[PDB]
Amino acid sequence: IANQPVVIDNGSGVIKAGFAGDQIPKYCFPNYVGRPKHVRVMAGALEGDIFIGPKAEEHRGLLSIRYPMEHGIVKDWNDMERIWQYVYSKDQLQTFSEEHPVLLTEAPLNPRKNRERAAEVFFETFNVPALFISMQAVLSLYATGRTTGVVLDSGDGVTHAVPIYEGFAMPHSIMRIDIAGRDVSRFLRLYLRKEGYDFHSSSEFEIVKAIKERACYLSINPQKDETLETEKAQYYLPDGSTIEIGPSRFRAPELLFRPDLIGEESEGIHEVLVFAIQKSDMDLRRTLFSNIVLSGGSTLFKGFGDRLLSEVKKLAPKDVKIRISAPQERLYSTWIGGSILASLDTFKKMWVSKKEYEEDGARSIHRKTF
Amino acid sequence: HLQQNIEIPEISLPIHPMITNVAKQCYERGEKPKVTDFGDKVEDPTFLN
Amino acid sequence: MADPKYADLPGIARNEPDVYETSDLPSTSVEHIIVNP
Ligand SMILES: Nc1ncnc2c1ncn2[C@@H]1O[C@H](COP(=O)(O)OP(=O)(O)O)[C@@H](O)[C@H]1O
Repeated sequence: IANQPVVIDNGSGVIKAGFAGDQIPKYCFPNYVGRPKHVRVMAGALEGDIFIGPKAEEHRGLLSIRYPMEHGIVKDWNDMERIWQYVYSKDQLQTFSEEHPVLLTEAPLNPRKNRERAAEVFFETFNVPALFISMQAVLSLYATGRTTGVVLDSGDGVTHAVPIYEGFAMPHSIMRIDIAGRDVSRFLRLYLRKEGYDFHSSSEFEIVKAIKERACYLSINPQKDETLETEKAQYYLPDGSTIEIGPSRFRAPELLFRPDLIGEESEGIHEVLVFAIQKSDMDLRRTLFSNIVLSGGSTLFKGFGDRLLSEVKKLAPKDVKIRISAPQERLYSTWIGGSILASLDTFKKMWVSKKEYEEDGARSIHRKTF
Repeated sequence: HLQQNIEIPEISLPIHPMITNVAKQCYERGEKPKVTDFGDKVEDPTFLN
Repeated sequence: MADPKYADLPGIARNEPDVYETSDLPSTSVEHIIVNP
C-alpha cells in the first residue's frame, strides 16, 4: 500500500521534483541558501532570512548564497531538511510527507554514510512509508529504453561514466571525475582577474555562471585555434557594463581535458572512459559504439558531441562504426526515467518499507542496498 | 440489522461531496458528467490523493 | 489630503511636478554517428 510517489531528480546544481507518471518535473529550483548581509532596526520590512528560489534570486543583494552540497556530500543536512520542507511549501506541495512514497536520486562512488543519514532524515524526521533510490544512469536508460549504454552525467561540479548491459552496470568499469561547470566558472573568474576583474560575491559568481552558460562553446584544435585573435563580442551586464570574452568562450570549457593544467592527476572524461571501456568485454564495446548516452545539462556546447566525435577519433578503435545518442532532455531524462520506474508495479520488490527500517534500519541499508 | 440478524450492515461508502454534487447537477442537466467536468482539477495530485 | 495642513505652513511644491523622470526609448540533435569503416 502506498500513494503517488514523487521523483526528485537531484541535479548537483538544481534540484527538480515531480509526481509519478508525469513527463516534466513539477519543480526546478537550485541547491543553495542565502541569508541577509545587512540587518535593520526599521520596523515593517521582510522576514525569513532563509530563502531558496525566486525569493533568493529576487533579492540576491543581502542573501549570501552558500551551496550546501559538494559532490552529493552535503554538510547542511539539517538545512536540507529545511530545503525539503521548502519542497513541502504552500507553493510547492501542501501534501503530507509521512504518508507518501517518494524517489530521489543517487550517483555512484559515494560513502554509505550519506545514504545512512538520508534514511535517518526520511525515516526519523519523516515517517515515509516506503522509499528506495538507485543509480541515476538506469533512469536515463529508462528514458532511452535501450539495454546497453554509456551514460555520462554532467552536474555542476560532478561527472561520471557508467556502462550498462541490459540493466547491469560494470562496477569494475565505471569511472568518475569530481568536476563540471563549477570550476569552469571559477576558472573563468580566474580569467577575469587574469585581465583584472573580480566577482567574489556568491550571487556575482552565479551571474558569472549564467554568463558562461550563455556564451561558451568548443574549439577544434586548441593550440592551433589559439593562433587567431578573439574579437570578443562584448556583452553588456544587467548592470549595464562591458563584457569582453577572451579565449574563455572556447578555452575555459576544455579545462576538463586539462586537469594537469588546473592541477589534478586526472586525464580526461573520454580518456578514462574509453579505458574502462577497454576494461569491458571484447564484444560489448561494439554495442556501446552506438550506445553512447549523453546526460547532464553541463553538456550544452556548440559542437559538444562533435568535439566529442573528434575525441572518439583520438581514441579510435580498430575501425568500427560508432554512434552517439544526444537527446535534448538529458537532465530531464533521469527524472522521467524515475517517473517510469515510479509508474511500475515492480517497486513492490524494489522497495523497502518503513517497518523494515524500524526492524533494522542500518542493516536494511547494508543488506538491502540494491 | 441486528434485530434482522443481518450479521453486518451495509456500511456507507464514503463518496466525495463535490463529486456527488456535480453528478447531481449533471443529472439535472440530463446527462452524465463529461471528461473534464472538473477541468484542470485532474492535474491536482492532492485531490487525486 | 492635508489641504488645511497645506494652508498652515508654506512648504508645498506649488505649481510644480512632484515626479521627474528620464524619458522612454524605443536544441540538441542526436545521432552523432562516427561512421568508421
Ligand atoms: N548553456 C549552458 N552551457 C553549459 N552548461 C549549462 C548551460 N546551461 C545550463 N548548464 C548546466 O546545466 C547543468 C545542470 O547540472 P545539474 O543539474 O547539477 O546536473 P546533474 O543532474 O547531472 O547533477 C549545470 O551544471 C549547469 O552548468
